[PDB]
Amino acid sequence: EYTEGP
Amino acid sequence: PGTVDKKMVEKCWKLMDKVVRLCQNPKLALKNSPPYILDLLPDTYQHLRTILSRYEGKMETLGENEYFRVFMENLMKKTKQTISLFKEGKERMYEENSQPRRNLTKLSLIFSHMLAELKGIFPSGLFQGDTFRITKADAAEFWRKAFGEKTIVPWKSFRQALHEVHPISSGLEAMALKSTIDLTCNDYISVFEFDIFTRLFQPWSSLLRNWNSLAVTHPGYMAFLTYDEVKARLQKFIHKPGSYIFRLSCTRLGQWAIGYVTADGNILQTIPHNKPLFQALIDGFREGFYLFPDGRNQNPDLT
Ligand code: NA
Repeated sequence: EYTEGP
Repeated sequence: PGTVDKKMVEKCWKLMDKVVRLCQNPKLALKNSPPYILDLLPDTYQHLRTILSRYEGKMETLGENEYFRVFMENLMKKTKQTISLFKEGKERMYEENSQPRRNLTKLSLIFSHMLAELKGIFPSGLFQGDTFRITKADAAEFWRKAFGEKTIVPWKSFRQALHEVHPISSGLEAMALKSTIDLTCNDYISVFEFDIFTRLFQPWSSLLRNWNSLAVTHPGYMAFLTYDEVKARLQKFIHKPGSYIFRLSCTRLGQWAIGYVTADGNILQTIPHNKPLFQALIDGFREGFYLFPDGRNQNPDLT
């Protein structure tokens, strides 16, 4: 699972 | 590269079958994450079924097609090399960090790259390689002028053509460029692999400078690494927030995946959008998230 960039 | 008759495809299926059975071994504890060889090989079979069904009454056409002949040879080779790996590795195939197990993971990735390529050249089961749309306009005119509408070229031909526009400084750099772009590990460059490479390392105008800074001299970069391998690799840095590595996304070919350790003990992975990788790394440095490439205290400067 890929999450939104910081 | 030989002619492909239905009898050959049925021979790859039998071997692909053999791999599936080997990879259903409870000792492997294979996770479901992409790339998942127990999905990839059934799906390759199914897409091969589809291509075959669109060329009823036209097999002579399909078997003369150059890309497809190369694809099927490489699929025979890779499948056979996977069966040999299990034979020669024996109980080391079940040891989490063993070299033979790592080789199986890299093959898993190669099988994933082969399927994406096969679907990009044969969407809906018919060949469309001669109309493939390269994504960067820059890169698009390079391929047309050098190769016209060819779908696949030998590495040497690709190399010499690229050299005339983007000079490769050495034999060793040329072989590292090869290892990067040649996603299917078959000593040919497909127009699809070329599209992937030029999306990752754009802009075309500084192609090889970009690839040098981001992959050749960057300790953050990780060739042929999967999502899980990235998580496991950052685990040793769980107590060092700002540690990070980056690689090609398996499921979104052409885009980058950055793994990093947060201050609250999470290991997260993100795919940058509307922002080149250069800029995401620079901003990530400034903002404190991307500080320690592969855990190292020193970070490349990319200004
Ligand atoms: Na290739």
